[PDB]
Amino acid sequence: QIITVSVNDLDSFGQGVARHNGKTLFIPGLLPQENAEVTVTEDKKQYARAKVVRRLSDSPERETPRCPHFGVCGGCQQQHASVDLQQRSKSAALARLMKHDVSEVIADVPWGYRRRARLSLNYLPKTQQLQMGFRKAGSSDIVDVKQCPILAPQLEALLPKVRACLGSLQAMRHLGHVELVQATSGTLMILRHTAPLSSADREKLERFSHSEGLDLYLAPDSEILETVSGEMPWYDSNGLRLTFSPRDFIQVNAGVNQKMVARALEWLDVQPEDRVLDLFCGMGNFTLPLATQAASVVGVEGVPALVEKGQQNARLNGLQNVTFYHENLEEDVTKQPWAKNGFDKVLLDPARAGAAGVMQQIIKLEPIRIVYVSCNPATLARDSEALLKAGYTIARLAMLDMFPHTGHLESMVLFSR
Ligand code: SF4
Ligand SMILES: [Cl-]
Ligand code: NI
Ligand code: NI
Repeated sequence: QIITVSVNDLDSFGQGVARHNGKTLFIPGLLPQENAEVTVTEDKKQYARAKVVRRLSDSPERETPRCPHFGVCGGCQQQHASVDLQQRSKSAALARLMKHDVSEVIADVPWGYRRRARLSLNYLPKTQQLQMGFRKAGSSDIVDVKQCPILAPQLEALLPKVRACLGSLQAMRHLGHVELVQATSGTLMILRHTAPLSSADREKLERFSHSEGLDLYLAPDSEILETVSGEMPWYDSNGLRLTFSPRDFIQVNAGVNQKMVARALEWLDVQPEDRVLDLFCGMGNFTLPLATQAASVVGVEGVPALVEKGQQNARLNGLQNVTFYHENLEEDVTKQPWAKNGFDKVLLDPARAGAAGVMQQIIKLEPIRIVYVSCNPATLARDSEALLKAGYTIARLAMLDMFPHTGHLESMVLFSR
């Protein structure tokens, strides 16, 4: 009960890392080189946890959190760390894993950067209140969100007005969640609800969205999406106009995404005669901009709805030299007819698990350059080993600061011969 410690390190996840009596201590709210009186409620084998009771000193990289919900909301972990410190700590971890220096950090605005949010809704029958916000750290309980400085300003401004509108509904107790999305075309609101809405409630929602200039969609279940108002949304990115369905996945950080795509294109050094392969291509985030430079592009993706949107967006942007295939990237696809003309360049952006079975497949293809975008540096590091064994070197490595103030650690690597 009560001991004095010094924090050595700031981990990926935003807790300070210290040692006491030779055991690792994880302390939330404490930064590298700060000292503190602390208490452990949680003592285990390989490590222990503790809370700050009194912080004795301050790092020069310490900032004042901009959000009043920070420390309680599960959404942010590191608002107390300056952006330089966040970037330095993540870059250091990445460099250590890859055994290679970080060439650059790709970043944009540290605040106001999220172009979509899903707000959970929960009804409290004992007090007849509606909660609207995000999950708490290590709990399913909702923090009522009144401000969210990471959210795009158009969306942040809507928070109290959405709250008062939903709080006015008869159907308040039967609401699931509400998604707010900002796109070049307009602002979108999607309300997921659990039973039929009355006409008085539909009218409130209609008048509200109509007053605020929002496109409104209602989702009575997991498949149905009714357009109350709006035309097909779209956003502009990297020289293209890209339509999307309000359910479909679009990137959270628009600015960092556009910079990532632009950089990946510079790294691939795409030539007019190049044939390019884009694995895990989604609806063509990288694929469509690659087609503006290359002789031809193939995208491969496992969701058919994304393959069809990629095709639609190619046509809309006058891209005749790109083909999208639906494939299962867990199986062997060097077999396929689209492989045989071969590839000069390959880009892949998989999920957390990585592309393990895929690395040998890429190697068989013998591209002169490969760009790999990862959200899990551990799997990136394992997959890199296979490319290094087959004669590729690390030409460039970047830390992508896609989710400021969180524990995410995204990265991008250029391999070449
Ligand atoms: S900025 Fe938003 S996500 Fe981050 S702690 Fe505040 S409410 Fe949660
Ligand atoms: Cl939905
Ligand atoms: Ni939803
Ligand atoms: Ni090097």
